[PDB]
Amino acid sequence: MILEEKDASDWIYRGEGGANLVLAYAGSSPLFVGKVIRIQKARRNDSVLTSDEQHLWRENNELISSPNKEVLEQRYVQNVIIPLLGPKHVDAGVRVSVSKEFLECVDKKVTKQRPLWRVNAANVDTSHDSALILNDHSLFSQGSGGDCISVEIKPKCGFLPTSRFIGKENMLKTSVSRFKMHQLLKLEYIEISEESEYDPLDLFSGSKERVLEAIKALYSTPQNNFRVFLNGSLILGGSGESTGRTSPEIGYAFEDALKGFIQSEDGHRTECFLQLVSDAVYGSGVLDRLLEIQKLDKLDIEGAIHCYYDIINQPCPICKEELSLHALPLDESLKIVKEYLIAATAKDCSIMISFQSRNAWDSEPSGDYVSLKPTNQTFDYKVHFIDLSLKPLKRMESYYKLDKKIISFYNRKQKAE
Ligand SMILES: O=P(O)(O)O[C@H]1[C@H](OP(=O)(O)O)[C@@H](OP(=O)(O)O)[C@H](OP(=O)(O)O)[C@@H](OP(=O)(O)O)[C@H]1OP(=O)(O)O
Ligand SMILES: [Zn+2]
Repeated sequence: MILEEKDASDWIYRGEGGANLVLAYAGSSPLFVGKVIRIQKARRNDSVLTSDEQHLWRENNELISSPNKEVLEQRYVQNVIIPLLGPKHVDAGVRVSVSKEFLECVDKKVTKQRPLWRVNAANVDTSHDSALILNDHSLFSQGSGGDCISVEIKPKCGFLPTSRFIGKENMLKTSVSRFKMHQLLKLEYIEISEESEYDPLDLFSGSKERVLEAIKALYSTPQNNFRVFLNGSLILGGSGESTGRTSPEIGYAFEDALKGFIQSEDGHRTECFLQLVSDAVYGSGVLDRLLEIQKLDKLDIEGAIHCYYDIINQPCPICKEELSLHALPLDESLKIVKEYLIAATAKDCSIMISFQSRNAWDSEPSGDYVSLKPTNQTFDYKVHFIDLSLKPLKRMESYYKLDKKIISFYNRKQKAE
């Protein structure tokens, strides 16, 4: 039930977000085999919910009355996200008690494998008594059936806004994806080495070859959006951070890593693998449902921000000295902001697609599979949504400032024709 210090050596680094560090199990305890632990970080940037947050998530009491942030995250996924996405592809993760010594031991144990800039920003919140055990989807099913290749995509937002509330100078937000605009700021802030080739509009397009174009793009410039695992081990993409362009060195390493799984002449494993991922993505149409959650951002931050200030009962700084939104009932305003924060979740979650050579000996042969015509292989696949985090209400402020920043910088750069 409780993870003590000694257990620390059994977990190895897997990756990290901005708010969570993730370790994969390595020991042999039946409880944790094929599981990962998601540990919340203590940001120096920043009870379980603010006074305003209880007001918003009011319709969902199991949420507002949570003991810790771990159960809060659990109940959010379970009570808000599942009903929207389906329980087939989402698991909320079992909670577990952890000791302060365990956490402190883990933090120091992994410090060396972490990106420096990540360490600068946060460590594990050693005040928490809890943590989350999820399944290790770099392993196919629970408990085996031969090697497993899995891909983790962070697709980000795949639609263009359409809001009335987009200002006059900012109307370029209508044409260009937020992702592409944001790339110019990251590159400006020395957050990435070169602009990524990826355009989420291709991935979400519902078009077969635009999906392939996206997967190819992802492979070329993975940054923080593309990872590939072999039996849990990272074989492509950055570890808890963005990575540089796929060089011929990296490309080759990955090309080697795929031996046997994709059954093709040496050198052609990579392009066939990409085809496979593209086919599963498109076939499953699992993106369509996600994009729907995303499109719950009906009004865009420039619209929704006005509602936020009505929620937190403060004079809206964004209107100086719109009738439309500020005349809405409190009820309607809460809906808008809630759904914005849900969309937010959806825009930052990641997909895991686990592959495995079709096992003819299954008790119930899977519904979902991809036939690889050229290599004569059939692969079974599963899709799962991960990193489904509740976004904190106060963030509404920083969302607006950030967006304003992106769109001004993009306009600024364009004005140099
Ligand atoms: O720290 P990074 O890996 O560069 O990614 C951050 C981070 O996403 P993670 O959840 O993956 O860390 C932010 O979330 P927090 O961890 O700070 O909660 C998220 O912001 P929101 O999820 O609040 O939108 C932001 O995404 P965005 O840039 O869309 O705000 C995103 O940055 P990138 O995904 O652009 O790298
Ligand atoms: Zn306003």
